[PDB]
Amino acid sequence: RTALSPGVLSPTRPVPNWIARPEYVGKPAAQEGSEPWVQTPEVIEKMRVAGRIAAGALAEAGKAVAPGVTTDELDRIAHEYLVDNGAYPSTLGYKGFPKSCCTSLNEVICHGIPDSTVITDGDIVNIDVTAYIGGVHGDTNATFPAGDVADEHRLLVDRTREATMRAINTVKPGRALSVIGRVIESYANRFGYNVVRDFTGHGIGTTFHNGLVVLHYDQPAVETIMQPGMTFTIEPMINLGALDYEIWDDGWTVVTKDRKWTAQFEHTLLVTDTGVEILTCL
Ligand code: MET
Ligand SMILES: [Co+2]
Ligand SMILES: [Co+2]
Ligand SMILES: [K+]
Repeated sequence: RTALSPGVLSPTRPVPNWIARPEYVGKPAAQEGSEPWVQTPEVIEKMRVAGRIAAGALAEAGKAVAPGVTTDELDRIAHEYLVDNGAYPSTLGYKGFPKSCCTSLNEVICHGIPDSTVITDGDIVNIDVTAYIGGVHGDTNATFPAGDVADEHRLLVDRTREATMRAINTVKPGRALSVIGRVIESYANRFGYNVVRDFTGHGIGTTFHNGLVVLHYDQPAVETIMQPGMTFTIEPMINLGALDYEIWDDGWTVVTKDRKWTAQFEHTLLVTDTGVEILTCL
């Protein structure tokens, strides 16, 4: 199947003027990066709502995944589910991003921009949706197969999902944050895959990327200890090929240099008093 090329971006989709926009919409940068990593009880409850709605949107767009569809259509669907439930699509107008979710087909590592690109039999596509409601964000993504996908790619998708769940299951207060990337990388190397290092998980709360960074590879130099109330994402990108990548001119779409396919899964997590809670579930 031919390497991907830019489709054509449809016009900015509108969102009900009554839905509160995050502060960064229409601005070159976002006011984020120094927020507390441990959330207040009020923010955690609100994040359960944001998480649930982003999870619903992801699942709706996922069902439209099929040979014949454009990535733009996936965006249309996710956007509509968000607005219908009173949430602003966090990516819309974030640092200039033009759409409501990221659609990353095949060799696109992440941040693909929904467009006219038509999905073909055999492709894989990650859909990443973020919801902003009640002043907080919920972030989640998954890779969906389109039509008859080759074994190599189905195995990649399933093993990336599994790596993600294994990392989530290690989350607990008192455990070193670095355990997450150690578990992910060890599992992916078991199958000869390479874990993307330049892109990471992140703390999230009243801000989209609040400054906390969660690495998906082995990096024991990090000393951060998980604490009850901390909220962050685990969102590993796992490559069949080399880690080398290119960023298109649109400034967002990241594509592997060797064009080999890559897969990603993401959830927003809460560190509870004794373990973990996945907030981005239906
Ligand atoms: C175009 S911004 C996309 C951000 C993505 N939802 C994340 O997990 O950080
Ligand atoms: Co995301
Ligand atoms: Co994220
Ligand atoms: K991909």
